[PDB]
Amino acid sequence: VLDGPYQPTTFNPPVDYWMLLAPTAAGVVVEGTNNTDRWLATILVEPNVTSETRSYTLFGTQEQITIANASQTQWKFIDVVKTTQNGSYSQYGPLQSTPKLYAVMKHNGKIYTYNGETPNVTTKYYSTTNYDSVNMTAFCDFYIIPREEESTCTEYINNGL
Ligand SMILES: CO[C@]1(C(=O)O)C[C@H](O)[C@@H](NC(=O)CO)[C@H]([C@H](O)[C@H](O)CO)O1
Repeated sequence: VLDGPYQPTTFNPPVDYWMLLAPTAAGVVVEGTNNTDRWLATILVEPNVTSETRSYTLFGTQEQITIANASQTQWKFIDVVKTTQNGSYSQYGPLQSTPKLYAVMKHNGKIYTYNGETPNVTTKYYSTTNYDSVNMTAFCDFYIIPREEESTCTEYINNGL
């Protein structure tokens, strides 16, 4: 019944569907923009990292970002966001994860991602103009899950495939 895995690509996902991402290596997991007031890129950070500046390619250009992960044993998924073309990148609420899975959804004028610490995750959102036409670039294999089945996606985030 599980819909995937799909290979890395750029496409325009339907609204009200979770794109469940299964990265294997540290680094950029997925990116999305409306080209006007919202840019979002999720970075997967290794367990146990003291504050350091790193370089990432985001939307095809090199960017310097200060990263940390206080967890000894858990991964850290960080959404790096800007709200204008030339604006600086900011970080908001992470997901600390054992299973190494993440998800993103276009819903109700916003982009939603998962949040908190496995195995007790929640969701968070970012208001996004023209939310429905946002193209997403996946840099790893992914699956597609309807919002109606959100509880299944939440189980995967919490517990793995
Ligand atoms: C304007 O308010 C909001 C938004 O509706 O967007 C509320 C939302 O909870 C918040 N999300 C979080 O803090 C997620 O951790 C979001 C966020 O600060 C900005 O979108 C960042 O650019 O701002």
